[PDB]
Amino acid sequence: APKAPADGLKMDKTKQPVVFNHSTHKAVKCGDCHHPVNGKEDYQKCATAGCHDNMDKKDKSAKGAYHAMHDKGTKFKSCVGCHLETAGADAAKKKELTGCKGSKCHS
Ligand code: HEM
Ligand code: HEM
Ligand code: HEM
Ligand code: HEM
Repeated sequence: APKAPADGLKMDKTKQPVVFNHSTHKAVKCGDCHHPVNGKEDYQKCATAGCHDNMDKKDKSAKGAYHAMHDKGTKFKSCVGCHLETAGADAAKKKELTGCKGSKCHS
């Protein structure tokens, strides 16, 4: 089995880098994030060539990196999509977990 890496991982393909902590996500199954591709959970970096390697933040294809982290209605819950469900009607949690600035993802 692949092992979860250390906390403090920087996602840094963009000018708005974000820190990802596996430990705060330990209740989520690994494969919900490292989702199947060709029938096998894929543990490569999300923006690997052929994966979410389209760095145009308006792209909505399966290659759009922004889309994969921010949008609702995706085949796997995105970072923002899952956080919206988690926050519910709690506006303070919405700001913390889904805000575009001054949130836990973006300062
Ligand atoms: C579940 C226990 C689980 C495992 C196992 C796992 C592994 C894993 C690895 C090996 C990496 C490093 C990939 C690399 O080669 O750099 C990695 C990175 C990320 N993970 Fe993960 N991961 C597990 C669980 C989860 C869960 C539940 C999520 C989503 C909430 C998640 C997400 C990520 C993200 C994002 C990264 C960074 C990838 C990037 O492109 O740098 N993981 N994980
Ligand atoms: C890295 C942890 C990672 C994330 C995050 C991620 C997200 C993601 C989402 C949210 C979707 C659905 C988008 C939609 O519009 O429905 C999605 C879809 C696909 N991904 Fe992905 N993905 C991550 C990692 C990887 C890796 C490493 C690859 C390439 C091997 C990859 C590829 C794809 C493909 C292809 C799709 C479409 C799959 C389908 O069943 O339709 N992703 N990803
Ligand atoms: C997608 C790569 C992704 C990111 C980025 C992300 C970030 C994140 C942060 C910054 C926190 C706050 C705690 C910390 O600093 O680690 C946080 C918290 C929760 N998340 Fe998350 N998260 C991403 C993805 C996902 C996905 C796909 C889910 C659900 C399927 C999810 C869930 C949660 C939950 C639950 C928490 C705790 C909420 C709380 O109130 O603290 N995240 N995430
Ligand atoms: C609020 C809906 C929101 C906005 C707007 C937003 C914007 C944003 C930008 C402009 C980028 C860079 C895109 C580029 O290629 O230039 C970016 C990148 C990431 N974001 Fe974001 N973002 C918003 C909210 C959130 C939230 C609440 C999270 C965490 C749950 C989050 C996550 C991410 C991640 C991950 C990236 C990629 C980081 C990297 O690889 O550099 N965003 N976002």
